[PDB]
Amino acid sequence: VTVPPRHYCTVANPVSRDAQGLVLFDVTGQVRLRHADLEIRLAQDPFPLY
Amino acid sequence: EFIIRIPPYHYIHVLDQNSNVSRVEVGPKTYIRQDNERVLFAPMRM
Repeated sequence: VTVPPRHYCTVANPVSRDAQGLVLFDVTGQVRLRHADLEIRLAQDPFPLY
Repeated sequence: EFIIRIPPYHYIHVLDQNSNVSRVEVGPKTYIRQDNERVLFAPMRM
């Protein structure tokens, strides 16, 4: 999914990222999430849904 | 029945029948029970 300019979208359990925005991965190979949180995403490239 | 891999962010309880002791196991890991040990119910989200 991509969001166009002047638009936004909310995805529950946002991606936990490092200081450079690189997705942090768990020891067992899982993706580091932020449980029970919502994030606002503005116009950018078509990110994937983890 | 013997093989029980719980999904990520879940747990199960397996009873040690040789000690009457119950325990919980967490983490996205595959779990195999013993003959004496018996799981009580299927995984539900933690």
